[PDB]
Amino acid sequence: KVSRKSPEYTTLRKSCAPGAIAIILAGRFRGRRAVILKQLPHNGPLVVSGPMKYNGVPIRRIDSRYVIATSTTVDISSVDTAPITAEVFQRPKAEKPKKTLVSDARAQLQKKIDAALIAAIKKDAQGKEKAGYLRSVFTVKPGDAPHRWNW
Amino acid sequence: QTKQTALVRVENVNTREDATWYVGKRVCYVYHGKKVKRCVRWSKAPAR
Amino acid sequence: VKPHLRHYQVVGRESPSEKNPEPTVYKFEVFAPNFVVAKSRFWRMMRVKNKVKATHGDVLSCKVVKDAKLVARNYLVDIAYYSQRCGYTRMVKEFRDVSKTGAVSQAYHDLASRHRARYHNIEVLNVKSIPDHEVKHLSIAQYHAPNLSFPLLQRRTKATRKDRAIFVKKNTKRAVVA
Amino acid sequence: KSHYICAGRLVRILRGPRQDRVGVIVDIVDANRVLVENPEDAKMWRHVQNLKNVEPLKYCVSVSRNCSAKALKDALASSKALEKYAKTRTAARVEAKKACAVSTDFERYQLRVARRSRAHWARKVFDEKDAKTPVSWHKVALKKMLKKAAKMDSTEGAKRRMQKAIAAR
RNA sequence: GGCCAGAACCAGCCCUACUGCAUUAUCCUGUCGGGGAUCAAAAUCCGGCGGGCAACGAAGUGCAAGAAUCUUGGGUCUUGGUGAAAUGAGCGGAGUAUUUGAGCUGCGCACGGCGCGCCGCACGCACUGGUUUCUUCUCCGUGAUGCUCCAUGUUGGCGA
RNA sequence: UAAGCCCAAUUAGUGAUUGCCCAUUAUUCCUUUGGUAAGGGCGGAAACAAAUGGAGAAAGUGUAGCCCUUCCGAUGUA
RNA sequence: AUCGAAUCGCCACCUACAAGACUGGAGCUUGCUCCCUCGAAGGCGCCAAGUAUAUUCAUGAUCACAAGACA
Ligand SMILES: [K+]
Ligand SMILES: [K+]
Ligand SMILES: [Mg+2]
Ligand SMILES: [Mg+2]
Ligand SMILES: [Mg+2]
Ligand SMILES: [Mg+2]
Ligand SMILES: [Mg+2]
Ligand SMILES: [Mg+2]
Ligand SMILES: [Mg+2]
Ligand code: NA
Ligand code: NA
Ligand SMILES: [Zn+2]
Repeated sequence: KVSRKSPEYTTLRKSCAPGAIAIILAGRFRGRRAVILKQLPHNGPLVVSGPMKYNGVPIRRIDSRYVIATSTTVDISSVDTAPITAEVFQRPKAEKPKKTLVSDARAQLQKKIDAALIAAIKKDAQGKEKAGYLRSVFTVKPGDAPHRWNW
Repeated sequence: QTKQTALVRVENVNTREDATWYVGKRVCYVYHGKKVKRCVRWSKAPAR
Repeated sequence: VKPHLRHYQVVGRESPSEKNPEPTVYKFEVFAPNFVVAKSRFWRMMRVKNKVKATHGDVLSCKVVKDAKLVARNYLVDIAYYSQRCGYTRMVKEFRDVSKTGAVSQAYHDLASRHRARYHNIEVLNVKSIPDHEVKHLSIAQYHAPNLSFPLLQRRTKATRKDRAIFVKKNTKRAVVA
Repeated sequence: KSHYICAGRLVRILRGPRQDRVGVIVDIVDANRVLVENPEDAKMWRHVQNLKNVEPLKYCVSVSRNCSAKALKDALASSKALEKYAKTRTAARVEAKKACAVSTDFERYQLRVARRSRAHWARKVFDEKDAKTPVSWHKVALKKMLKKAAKMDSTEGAKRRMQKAIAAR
């Protein structure tokens, strides 16, 4: 029913729902657990901000194919997630030719989102255990059979 | 032999059902040459 | 495993004509892997006994007789097999099984192993469940004892297929290579 | 001693669709087959099992060959074979295997921290005991070296070297 | 960028997950008797009689047409594309209807059992019968005034 | 406790009738080539300069084949 | 010192032995009963030296040999 050209159209699988906890399978933060916040419009990539305080993962977009969305979720209806738009990750063109540099607006968005995400985790009955879950690092051990596991 | 198709044995994968789970997954063979040649993020990440 | 031979009843007759306005109807019991083989055996028996060919006959029915409830029984199987050296040899054997099809399938396996007789040279004359007191072979009657008990010795227990391993530590269950 | 295949013997199914289920021998067909049934299990109606696929347990209920379903159920409930089996370690191991098989990533994390917590506290208790009664390699090595070291250090020259090079520090 | 790579969708194919009709009687039960074997039973086994659905994850028995749309399966580095004529149950509009099947039943005729028309009819044929109790989506829509070929995405890497 | 011989199965008394591996074979897709080949188009429709949508369009056995669509065959000594 | 490399689980609890017609231990009734540590785990390691009051992680911008690797 929804138009395929609309920003609201999506095909994302159900497991990668907002609030779910995802395992990062690739990139700089491989093996880290993170929290799925939203999907960018036009069937875009997911946006994960598994709190940087817990594991160092900032507000970053990631393709859903490079993540394992576990069945363990967190109610994040209290998180706004509205200011996280496609414009946040856009970058100006570079013309023809040590603490990390983060723009002030990006820093404020990270501050507000993480604070609300942490508060929602605290509100959870298993929040302290889930906070430790977010700190845990996933790795493939000798003898592991990931193809046989439930997630 | 037909070299266009490779056969890979993966540890802890001993059933056909187990191998079905890995269909479509990315596979990488790592080796080294003699000289340092161009790679991904050659300019962005010189440490690579 | 479930038996490889199914119990078939084939009802057929010679096609009606002017010389035989109401041909006799014949009923046949056969243990065949499928109904096509069952009909083939029926028409062979009609040709050799009643002088009726398949090209001049009708198959009224060809249906499987279901097995009864699985009960440890003794089956008397009257069977015969052909060989070039000895012609037709007929024997009456007893088997321990839970069904007619299992007992007949066991008899066919026994004939193949101990006499090199294939399916198409074997004729099953009869098969029926018999009481304990009518069993003559001690190898069969030894299972009629009210207190039959024995250990399980010299058994090769293979692990489940998912957990099977190539190299395992000597006195542990840890799979080094699996 | 090994448990015999007899009428009433309780068995566990080793492999197949009924893997790790319990039944009663009920009847013996031949040297290779039996007729297993368990009223309390949903999938364990009376069926034929090969003797290579069954593990004879230690419990035997008092039934006759080819007994009725009611007679088997009464004998099983009276003998308390299933209740007695549930308390053993093998039954707990079988149940724990299913828990691991259906576990999620969160449950795997919970087991990992629980095992590590036990591992940490085992190290604490071992250290407390090993300080008093030396059993580890380093404490044993220290306890053997201590007597000779004290004799080697109780000399005037040892005192001078110790004091001079310590006050220098 | 006419290079490398990853995700998206579109069409076509290629693999699958989801199953209904018929059949079952040498069968299933209860009971009496026999027969059996026990310390005593029970069971295997044979008859008479009374009931029947071993029952849809009963049977490994015959045939299966179950719209990957509802309910977002996998693959396509084994195809071509990013809308340069998207013929779609899939795209666009319009309306809560349409008639497929299943149940339940009217008349006639066929069909089966009994010897003239009587009984039955599993529900066959015609009335495109009726009841809508359950189950469905339904209808309409774009010629080339394009003879032919080529030319229209997204995200990074590399290239200033 | 065959990796031998005879028989019988396809993950097994559970609930149905395709275990797996190898062809210059089969099906299907792309390309070439040749047909006893099958069809369509070929009376330039209109409009459109550069600075800043394009190009072609041959009445044809055979060419860089007039163009397009479609179907079938394709090895081979003398 | 060329030299950039492929390898990706550590241990001072496995790293001793032997038997699968049967080695946790008894009884006699010899296949059953009873006792036990109940006969189906080598220990750790997988991100707070431990299960809590925590804590710097980004701009390496969405995959790319882990851009590091003395556990
Ligand atoms: K041609
Ligand atoms: K010409
Ligand atoms: Mg012992
Ligand atoms: Mg369907
Ligand atoms: Mg529509
Ligand atoms: Mg293009
Ligand atoms: Mg099966
Ligand atoms: Mg030629
Ligand atoms: Mg590297
Ligand atoms: Na070819
Ligand atoms: Na061709
Ligand atoms: Zn017993």
